[PDB]
Amino acid sequence: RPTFYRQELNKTIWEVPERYQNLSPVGSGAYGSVCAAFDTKTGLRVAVKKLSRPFQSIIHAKRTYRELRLLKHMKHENVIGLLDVFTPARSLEEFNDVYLVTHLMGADLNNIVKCQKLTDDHVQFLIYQILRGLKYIHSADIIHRDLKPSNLAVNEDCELKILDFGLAATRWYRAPEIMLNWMHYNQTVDIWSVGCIMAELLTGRTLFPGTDHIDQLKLILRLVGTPGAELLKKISSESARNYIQSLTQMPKMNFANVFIGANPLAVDLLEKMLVLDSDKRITAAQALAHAYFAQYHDPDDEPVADPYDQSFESRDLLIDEWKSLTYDEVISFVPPP
Ligand SMILES: O=S(=O)(Nc1cccc(Oc2ccc(F)cc2)c1)N1CCC(NCc2ccccc2O)CC1
Ligand SMILES: CCCCCCCCO[C@H]1O[C@@H](CO)C(O)C(O)C1O
Repeated sequence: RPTFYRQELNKTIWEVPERYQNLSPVGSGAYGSVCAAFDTKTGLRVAVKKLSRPFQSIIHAKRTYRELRLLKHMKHENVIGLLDVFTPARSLEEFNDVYLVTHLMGADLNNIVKCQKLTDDHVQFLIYQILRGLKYIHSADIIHRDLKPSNLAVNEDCELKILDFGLAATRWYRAPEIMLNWMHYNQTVDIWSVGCIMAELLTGRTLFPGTDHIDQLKLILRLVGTPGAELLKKISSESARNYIQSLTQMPKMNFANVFIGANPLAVDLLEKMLVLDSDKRITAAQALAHAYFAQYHDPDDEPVADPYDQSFESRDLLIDEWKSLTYDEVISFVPPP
């Protein structure tokens, strides 16, 4: 058992193995607190996340276990995986804090764009990697559902890793079916997000700048058009159908016009991602074969994930059960090569 050392950072107490040195806050929110640290074992900077109050409630307890399970399963170059997980506690009885460790890339997509004007080749590489990671997570039946530039870690070689998936402004990249609260959705909500991100990288501006969700929904419908007979056919709720038609009264926008000077292939791909009907949206695996990624696509190097056991998701357990399951996972953790 490594020796730990305590430290107070921005009001929050951090107790970590001496292995991690020079803690530096990067990170704060409802998801927990995040610090950058120097992993002296490998010589590389890492990201350390201290979960808020992991076992405060059943919902907290379950999401603590969830994130631990998720990270322990992901092993892909475009997806954050678990480098280490630890707790200062020596027993289940004293177990109250959980720390997760992963790669620190250095910047997020917003930062990259802030400093550099992306070339079309940059766009293919960045989106290609997002889609490649997405094919992987989606294959394990996991959905990000909050894909956005701040959830995209990029290193100085513009290589990318998807961050904080399977856990959930955010709205700009959110799929319309979510903003409309239509129930039971699919993996392509992430594809819609990728479309909003890609458009942004091409035009340099937010595609659907809605002050609120309604304003934004009107902007979405204005661009991808009123729902056809086919889509309206799958919406049961009469109130839902009427309301959506009521939001598509803005003058129609032409898709090609919005993305003028961009690569023709880029625009075609954008059209296949920003489809109102999620059943007709291109999937990540399909997207990877699109001609826009000709220079990067390789079917022998775009793997899917090992079977992921998430039967715990349809389980309603007590705090102490969720806590014990989490503790067992912390103990059984074996670091990667
Ligand atoms: O600016 S960051 O503090 N940088 C960062 C960079 C790398 C890893 C990381 O979090 C970790 C750290 C260690 C782990 F093992 C897992 C995640 C955070 N961070 C803050 C949180 C943000 N995601 C919020 C978020 C959380 C849950 C659900 C939807 C969401 O959008 C993503 C970016
Ligand atoms: C109606 C236009 C604004 C909202 C667009 C939502 C488009 C959803 O599209 C799809 O959603 C899935 C559930 O998420 C389905 O199960 C569908 O049948 C479907 O068509």
